Formats: sequence, C-alpha cells, structure tokens
Amino acid sequence: TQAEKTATDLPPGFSGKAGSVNATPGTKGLDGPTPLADGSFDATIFGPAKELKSADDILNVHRRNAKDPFAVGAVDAPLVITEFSDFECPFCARWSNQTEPTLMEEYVSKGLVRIEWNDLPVNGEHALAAAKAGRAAAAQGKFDEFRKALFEASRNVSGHPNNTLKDFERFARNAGVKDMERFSREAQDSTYDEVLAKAADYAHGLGVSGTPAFVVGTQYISGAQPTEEFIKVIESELKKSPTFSTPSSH
Repeated sequence: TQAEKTATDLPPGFSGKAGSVNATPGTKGLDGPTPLADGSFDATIFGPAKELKSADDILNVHRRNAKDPFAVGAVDAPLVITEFSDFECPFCARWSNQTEPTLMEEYVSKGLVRIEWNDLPVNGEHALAAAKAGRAAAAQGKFDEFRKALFEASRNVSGHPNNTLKDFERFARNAGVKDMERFSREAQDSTYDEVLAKAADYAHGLGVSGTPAFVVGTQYISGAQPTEEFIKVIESELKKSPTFSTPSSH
C-alpha cells in the first residue's frame, strides 16, 4: 500500500500507548489545590470519596477533591491513582524516585492521570512523625515538594532512614515552605494526630497489608512493581475509561 494506515486495535499486550492517545485530558484543577479562606490548605483531608461496601465500589477510593493538597494532576483526569505510602519505607522511596517521575512526564503533566497520596504509616514512630511533617507541609501548599525532597534524600537507603525533626525541617526548607514557625509547631504537636489515626484505620479497613499500595483506576497493585507494569495498567484503564465528567449533582 502507498498509504499510512490509521492505527487499529491490537491485543492489549502489544497496544503500546493507544489507551492514552485516545483519552481525553482533564482541564480542571490545573493550578493545584483550591485554598481555604485564609489562603492555607486543608491538610486534614484523607479517606475515600465515599464508603466502599463491595468490590463494585472500587472507584470510591479516589477523592477527586479540588481542595486536596495531597493530590497532583487534574481533578477531572480520566484516571486516578490512589497511593498508600509510608515516608520511612524504601519501596515507597523507590517508587517515588524511579517510577513517579516518568508518570508525571507521560501522564500527569498531560492531564491524563491524577495521583492522590494517602498516609499509611507502618514503620513506627519515625513514620508517624514523618507523616505529621508531611501534613504540616501540605497545610502550606508544599506537600509534593516536601515528599519529593524527603524521598530524594532516601534514594540510596535500603532500609529506613530514621528521619527526625531537623531532617523534616530541611526538607521543608528545600520545598519552599514559607512559614517555618508554623511548620515546626504543627510537625510536632497534636494538630494531625486524629487524622493520621483515622487515615490508618481507613486503609486497614480496605485490607491494605503493606506499602506502597495503589489503586490505579479500578485495579489494585501491591508494592513498587516495575515502572513498565504501572504503564501497562494505566494504558489498560485509559482504554476502558478514556473520559471523565464530574457529576452535575455535585
């Protein structure tokens, strides 16, 4: 033939990026999370969009909450990735350092995927302290930057870094947190105790048994699996659900 064929459907194992190329990017929430009245952000956000009662409710884990400082990407992206993670976990660090940046480049930056963080501290006192510090950073709109700085500092650590207050403060500075007095206070006091307890209870109610864990659209993935696996699941989910429209009733 003296023509360029239009792409036709292939078995999913050889479909490449057909899913994402046919998907419709989200156009809302591109400027990040919506602030509270005082200009800060709601760092008490956790949990699902709605209670899950059965496997049919799997999409309920994705909040799509425009006020959520723990989310990156369009609030109306056609695919959401819900992540359960621990700041002391080396598999969580590896996913953040090695997999997340390609997902940002290929999908999140294009409006195709939203990634939402959920706390699941499994590693004891340093993990809980890190999660409190993460919420303190989120209150000032710097969660993603704080998270990236913390995990970058763990890039060569095969165990737990055992981070403490001075470490969290450095990551906050790296992240550009403006009010360090508020950060240091909220990273240590009772501000986020209740929400962190509730977030852990929520994850345990789903049966999440280790970190990191992901719900990619409708599919569960446990652990820092190879980047290529996340890509295949993302492409499959985007082929199945190429568009998202916020319900008018909301």
